Amino acid sequence: FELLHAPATVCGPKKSTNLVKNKCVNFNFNGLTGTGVLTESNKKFLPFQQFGRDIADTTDAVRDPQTLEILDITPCSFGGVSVITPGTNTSNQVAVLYQ
Amino acid sequence: FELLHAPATVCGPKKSTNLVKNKCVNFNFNGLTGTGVLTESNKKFLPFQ
Amino acid sequence: PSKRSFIEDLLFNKVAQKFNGLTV
Amino acid sequence: NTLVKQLSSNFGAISSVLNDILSRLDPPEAEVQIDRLITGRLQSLQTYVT
Amino acid sequence: QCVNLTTRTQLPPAYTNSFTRGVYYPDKVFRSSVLHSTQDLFLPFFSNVTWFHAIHVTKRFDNPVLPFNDGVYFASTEKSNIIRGWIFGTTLDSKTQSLLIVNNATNVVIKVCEFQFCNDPFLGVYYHKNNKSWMESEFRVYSSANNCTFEYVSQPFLMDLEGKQGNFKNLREFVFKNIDGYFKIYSKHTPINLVRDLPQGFSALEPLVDLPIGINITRFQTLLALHRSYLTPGDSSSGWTAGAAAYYVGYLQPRTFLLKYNENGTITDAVDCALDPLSETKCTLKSFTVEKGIYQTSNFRVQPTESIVRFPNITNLCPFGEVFNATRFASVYAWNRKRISNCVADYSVLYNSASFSTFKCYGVSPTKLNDLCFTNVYADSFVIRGDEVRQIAPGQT
Repeated sequence: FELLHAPATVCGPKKSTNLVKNKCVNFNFNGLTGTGVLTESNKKFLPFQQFGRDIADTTDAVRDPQTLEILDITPCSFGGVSVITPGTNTSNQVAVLYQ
Repeated sequence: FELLHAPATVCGPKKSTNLVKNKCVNFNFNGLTGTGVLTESNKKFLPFQ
Repeated sequence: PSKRSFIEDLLFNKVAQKFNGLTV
Repeated sequence: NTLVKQLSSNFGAISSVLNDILSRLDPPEAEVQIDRLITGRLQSLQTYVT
Repeated sequence: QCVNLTTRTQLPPAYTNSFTRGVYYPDKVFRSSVLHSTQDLFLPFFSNVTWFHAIHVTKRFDNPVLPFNDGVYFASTEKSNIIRGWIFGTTLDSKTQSLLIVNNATNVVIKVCEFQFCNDPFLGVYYHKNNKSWMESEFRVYSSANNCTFEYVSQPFLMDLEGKQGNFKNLREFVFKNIDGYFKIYSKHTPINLVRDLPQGFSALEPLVDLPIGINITRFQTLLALHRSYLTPGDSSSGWTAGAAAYYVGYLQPRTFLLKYNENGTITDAVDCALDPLSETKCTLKSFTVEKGIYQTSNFRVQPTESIVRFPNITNLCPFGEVFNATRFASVYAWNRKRISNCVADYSVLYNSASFSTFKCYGVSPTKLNDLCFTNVYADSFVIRGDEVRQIAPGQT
């Protein structure tokens, strides 16, 4: 058997759940997993296609095998943690800065 | 003679040697293989280390 | 709108990645 | 764009996404492929910083 | 089961706060005038632990069986020698090797046998009038012991066992851990002088003795003592005094503290590394005095919560009658290829039909077949000789 070469039609003993949006939860479409926020996308695909890449050769949007809609994938891993302190001699207070 | 999962505490006495100083020879203390000079020292460490 | 001259404004017109670890 | 092309490569394996290799190979057996991906990316980081 | 006490007024425990305690030596390396940071299970500062009391002067005597996790910090504010010993084990029913570390008034006997503990083990002494000796009278700890694995007898001594009520005197701090079976013991005694709560400052836990015991400690229980004077009748109804001591039960968590080494080689200060934004900078830069500027720490990540799976409507089962264990398959040269699709497949329903002697999956883990989605399943069945099965492999000839 092959892996990630054709739309799902066999699979196994795995029941399907519901669809949640605006959340950075895990997803699985035709065996391909990942992590990202499922939002709306104005771009449309093709009837004889399924997956979709981009300039960075990454999975940005995958067609749902039930609703047949377009949902863009946006990972929430975007940001940093910083802290600015005036020194331990002046005062013992800091300020958390978000990147 | 049995060997189970319990920590074995019955081994064998290890044969000890002498003590040579002022020479760049090899030593082995507590499984630490090293080669150096065992010169005297005046500072002390900790009794549990 | 900006505090620049006409020469500085003329040369100004001529002159997804962070998800992979390429922050700017 | 050079570092972007390196992430999609296999570096002697069969896939590039870490969530795809672990889903098909167990960690006790996939250790021969994850080490090649980490080492194959450290060469691009040392070349980019140079 | 046994003979316990009657008319017991149980009170709900209260919550307290730590004051930078539970800092021991992570390794046995002597360091001086040099900072070192390692990863080890310590006690988080400014944490919330359960505070137990034993006030009587009322009618309170609580000693539950709390589970023993990875490292348990025990701090008791003993003022008149109330807490005697401790017990360790899993079920405590004369079935497994339990750890018995009791500190009696005679010898510190530590035995690892199969004792039969009651529902509430304790120690009972009787204080006479003509003599001032705190001899042991009622001994209600265990019933009997059969098989043992470790024995230890301490030196003969005479325990003081005071009975002054008011302020605290000594402060015993023990760190009970169990790393790979090795039961580490860290004892540290320090005299205090206050009413209650917990003193501030910083202490150093010194090791005592390591006992390599191959058991599995799951739960523990702290034992107490009862002081019976000559005015009490001596029965188990109301003639008992548990004192007014207290003990703290804290669990160690895997943290990271910055140990400080002075010219003597002892730990005198601890700096956090993953708690406060100010303490994190001092541990990252390895400097107690941070200059006025901007610095960076770790990154920002959001862990997921749910996991949804979207698969097409496949409400069919693959027939395993003609594919596996049929009536007659093909040969090795004229093998037949069968297409299996549009049906749910599974290998966990194949062990009941026929016991497979060789189930090896090449290029994929056998335990990950029920976590992916099969694509184009081709059935290649052929019957060969047992001496030719080893040649069938992706790489042999």
